[PDB]
Amino acid sequence: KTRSSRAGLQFPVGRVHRLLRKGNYSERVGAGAPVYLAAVLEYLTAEILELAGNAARDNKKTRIIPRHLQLAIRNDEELNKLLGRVTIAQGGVLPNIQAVLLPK
Amino acid sequence: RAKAKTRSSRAGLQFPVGRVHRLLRKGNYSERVGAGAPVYLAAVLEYLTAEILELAGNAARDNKKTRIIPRHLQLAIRNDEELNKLLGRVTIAQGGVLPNIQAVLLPK
Amino acid sequence: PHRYRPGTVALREIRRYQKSTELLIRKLPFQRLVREIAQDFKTDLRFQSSAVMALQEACEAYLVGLFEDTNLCAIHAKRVTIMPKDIQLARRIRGE
Amino acid sequence: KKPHRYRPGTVALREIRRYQKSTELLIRKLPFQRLVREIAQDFKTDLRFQSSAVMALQEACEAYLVGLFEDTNLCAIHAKRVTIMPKDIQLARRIRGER
Amino acid sequence: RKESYSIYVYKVLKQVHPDTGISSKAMGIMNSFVNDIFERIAGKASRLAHYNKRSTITSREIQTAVRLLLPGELAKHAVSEGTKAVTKYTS
Amino acid sequence: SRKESYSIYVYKVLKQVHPDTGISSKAMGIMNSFVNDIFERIAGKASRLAHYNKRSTITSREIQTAVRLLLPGELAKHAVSEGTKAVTKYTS
Amino acid sequence: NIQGITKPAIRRLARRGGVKRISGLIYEETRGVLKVFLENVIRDAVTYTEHAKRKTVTAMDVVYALKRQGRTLYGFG
Amino acid sequence: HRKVLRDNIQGITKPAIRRLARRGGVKRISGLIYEETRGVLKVFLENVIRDAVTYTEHAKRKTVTAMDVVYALKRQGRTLYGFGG
DNA sequence: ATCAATATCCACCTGCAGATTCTACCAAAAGTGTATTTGGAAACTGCTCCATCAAAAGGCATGTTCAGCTGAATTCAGCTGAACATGCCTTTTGATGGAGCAGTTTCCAAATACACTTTTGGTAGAATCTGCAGGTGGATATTGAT
DNA sequence: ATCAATATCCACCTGCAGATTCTACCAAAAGTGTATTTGGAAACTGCTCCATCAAAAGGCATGTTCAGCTGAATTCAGCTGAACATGCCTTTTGATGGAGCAGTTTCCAAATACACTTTTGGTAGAATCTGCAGGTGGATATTGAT
Ligand SMILES: [Cl-]
Ligand SMILES: [Cl-]
Ligand SMILES: [Cl-]
Ligand SMILES: [Cl-]
Ligand SMILES: [Mn+2]
Ligand SMILES: [Mn+2]
Ligand SMILES: [Mn+2]
Ligand SMILES: [Mn+2]
Ligand SMILES: [Mn+2]
Ligand SMILES: [Mn+2]
Ligand SMILES: [Mn+2]
Ligand SMILES: [Mn+2]
Ligand SMILES: [Mn+2]
Ligand SMILES: [Mn+2]
Repeated sequence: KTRSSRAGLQFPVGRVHRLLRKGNYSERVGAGAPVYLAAVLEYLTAEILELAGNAARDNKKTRIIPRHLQLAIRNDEELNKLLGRVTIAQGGVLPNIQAVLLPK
Repeated sequence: RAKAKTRSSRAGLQFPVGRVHRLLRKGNYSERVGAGAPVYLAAVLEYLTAEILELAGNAARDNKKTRIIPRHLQLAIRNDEELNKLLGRVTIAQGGVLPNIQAVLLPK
Repeated sequence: PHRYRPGTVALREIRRYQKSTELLIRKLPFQRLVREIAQDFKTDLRFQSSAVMALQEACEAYLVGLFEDTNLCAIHAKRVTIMPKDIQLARRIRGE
Repeated sequence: KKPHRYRPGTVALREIRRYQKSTELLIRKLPFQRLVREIAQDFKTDLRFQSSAVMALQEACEAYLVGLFEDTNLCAIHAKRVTIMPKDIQLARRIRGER
Repeated sequence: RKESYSIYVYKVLKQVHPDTGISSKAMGIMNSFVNDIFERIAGKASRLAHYNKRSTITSREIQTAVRLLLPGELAKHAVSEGTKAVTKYTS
Repeated sequence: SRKESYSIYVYKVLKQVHPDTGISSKAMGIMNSFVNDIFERIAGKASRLAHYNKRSTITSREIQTAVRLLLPGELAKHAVSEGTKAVTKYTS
Repeated sequence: NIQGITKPAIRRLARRGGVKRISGLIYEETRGVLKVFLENVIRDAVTYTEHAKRKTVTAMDVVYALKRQGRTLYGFG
Repeated sequence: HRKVLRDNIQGITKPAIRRLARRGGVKRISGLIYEETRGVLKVFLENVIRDAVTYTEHAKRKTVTAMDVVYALKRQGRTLYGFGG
């Protein structure tokens, strides 16, 4: 049985372990580090896909596209902060018109 | 046994090539390190140091001082377009700022 | 004949383009520019097409971001019209 | 026979020249130290500080504020004012990406 | 040849939205996302280990790295997930 | 209790460019900060470079490229010239 | 060739950026800005290209170049 | 053991803030700037100190060091010179 | 088209706190030899890209008209700067305990190393099924005449 | 704020091209069974520095008064920049070769790792050295009311 299934995870613990061992991060890598990291990565992925899935069906699409990811991310203050210097290709921007520019 | 010669004198440098090599080995930057890497790096570090000290020494003497203080380093860095770029997000403790009053604020 | 008042169509265009994600610059001139500039750094360069598209996604996101800030500067000064000085304040505070 | 009195702005400009020429910290040290300890105390009790850690915090904080005030000043001037206001600070921080 | 997080991102997608799919471009964004956060956390954990003269990145460096890099609620939530996973794994 | 620092080397360079000029301890501290900062910038960029190209070795080539990526303009050309010179002299 | 970035293109960029009204001087100003940005990025991209002893700028070269601009681009890995 | 610390943000006084603005080139100051400045400072300080202590705890230390602060400041995109060793 | 009142600039001075030089031990760099990894030259091979040619569509350049935004001019109330008195609390310098970094030493729990099998994820075609190109009608705004 | 008239936005529709999901083969990566080593934590303990308080002197924060000039509000029109029609040309889209890069594989000479032993550059602390902080006084640009 895989380490990922032992950890309750979908993300690959073994691959993460190898990527840490060979990324020139440290001389040694502890048994719990890739489990912990894979879990963090999985958690953030689920957070974004949950929100993007919601936008996708609020636009009546069965497939998540970059727009939906952009909408999900910029409408969430914490995701938007975590990804504040990231450009999502083909994501566009949030609909936002400054109130002073509206008529009347 | 042949008489020791430092890699630093061999490369014509003041900065410590052996030390730079050790620091490269123990920072886990790569699994192997080429013979020329620490030399090249020591030389770049040395050179940038010379540049900042040259300009800072100049400020020091434009202020009638024989000793560089943080202020001289700040004056040196911020009045030089490229150093100012390189060190754009750096705070020099006790550096102060450049004298700069916006023209609109001056009297009529 | 019918004629929309100045500003009405502008607003419509803002809603339209803020809802969409398509690239707003024409591909061929952008590509031409990229190759021209690339000439000054290295001779006989080739480009992957996706590299050109990466450059264009980045350029357009950069410009759109800059215009958002620029607009905030125009509005700060009680205008609705963006001006070069708005762009310049924006880039200065960004540290550009 | 009336006492001598500078016009508003003259002394302000003198103070700008004065503090832009100097490098001393502008916030009083002991009050700043109390602030740092109060805040840190709310994250973990009974912390100690190296003396230089407090001074590092005060250098970073004053550099940060003076930088923010430079940007703030540009915003005020942009709006044809000479007086900085909260909306100037807020625009600066928004364009800086702090907000 | 070339590896990616695609099948794992698709597995997560299926857990949270069983009937929802994802375009190729969106999957490319998700892969970029995972590599980015991996490098932030791994890099911060590495510098932390070095700052403390340790040669081993353990889950404690990962946890501390997460606290340094993630905002607020995301941080608490990620830490809880990581801790759970290590505890389940070690069982 | 033994602490290494770049102080003696910065002072040697100082005497080269301004033979009659000294330096305060606080200023020496700003210089030690500078050297360590740039060290980590260059070394890190070179590491990521080697990794991007699947090479296990950081050579002077990675150092040079990292330097070009990190430094602006004239500063970059000048640094590369100093480094290339030090390497050729060293290997001679 | 910079004039290939037309006035209506720039204007579309402004609209996506939320701008309602645009000074005539914006177009040249924008072109200058765009040029600087492109130069910087392309310069670093080619540095990566040269380092790899390649003649072909790749998407990843561009992605890495964009990090010097403190910009992270998703979608081209 | 020392007197409980309270309300110390008010130690960042009107004349201190005035001095900071002067070094930043400011000639004239709205009355509302002072409270705004305190708020902005408090946020910056909280964030930096928060991260510093995270380094301190990670090291199983009780004493915040200057380097803890230096590393903390990186999260703010700020590099602080002068406090190593 | 001045002066009086002030602030700022500029030598000049000396003592001592802070910087530099001297001293000598020893941590770490260097010399040497052996083991292991790697770079690149040569000879491949598909396959991306560049060049070129072509038609046509839709996006742009241009010219016209005018709505309404910007910047200038003007006015005034009250905010904020300047200055003064008062007295607090910061600064400075030093004491006194002792908390808690660091430096050592021991020794397992946890990590690496290695040989080999098992499982999996990447790839490219097949099979599925979503989106999108246009089209329509209703909801929703906008504009002008009153 | 009406109606009447007009333009545009937005679901909703179908048919089918093509973009995604499914499938199956297979190197490569993960797992596995054993063996072996080692990083760092625990338990010490020495001994820096940190917390806190003390006293005294004066630098500076605070609170007040008062008025200069700033920001805010207002008015108005010149001319900028929006909107729109027209018709041309640049881009887009599609087809076709073929040169030339990437990407590989083999395999040795060359580079680098790493242990051992030896030497010396770098450090810490002591001893010397000296810039410049303040201190004093006079010259000198500057300011604001006449
Ligand atoms: Cl672990
Ligand atoms: Cl090398
Ligand atoms: Cl302008
Ligand atoms: Cl305000
Ligand atoms: Mn508290
Ligand atoms: Mn020894
Ligand atoms: Mn499978
Ligand atoms: Mn349609
Ligand atoms: Mn073995
Ligand atoms: Mn050990
Ligand atoms: Mn005014
Ligand atoms: Mn008119
Ligand atoms: Mn010696
Ligand atoms: Mn003096």
